[PDB]
Amino acid sequence: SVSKWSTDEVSEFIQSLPGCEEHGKVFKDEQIDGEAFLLMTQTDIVKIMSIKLGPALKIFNSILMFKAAE
Repeated sequence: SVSKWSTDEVSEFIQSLPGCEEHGKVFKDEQIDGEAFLLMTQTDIVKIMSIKLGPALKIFNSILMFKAAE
């Protein structure tokens, strides 16, 4: 599941979200593997990763759904 995703697997997933293709690199650069991905907050995405609210909302909502699947 998401918790075992590699750093490449998270970056690929983020690029698969609509309007989020540009953000694969920053996630890979910050070494966001699946375990770290599920710990992220919205503020982490918006402020620390410098991602706009639109794509941040799609990313964060995905985190929330994947955590809810555990």
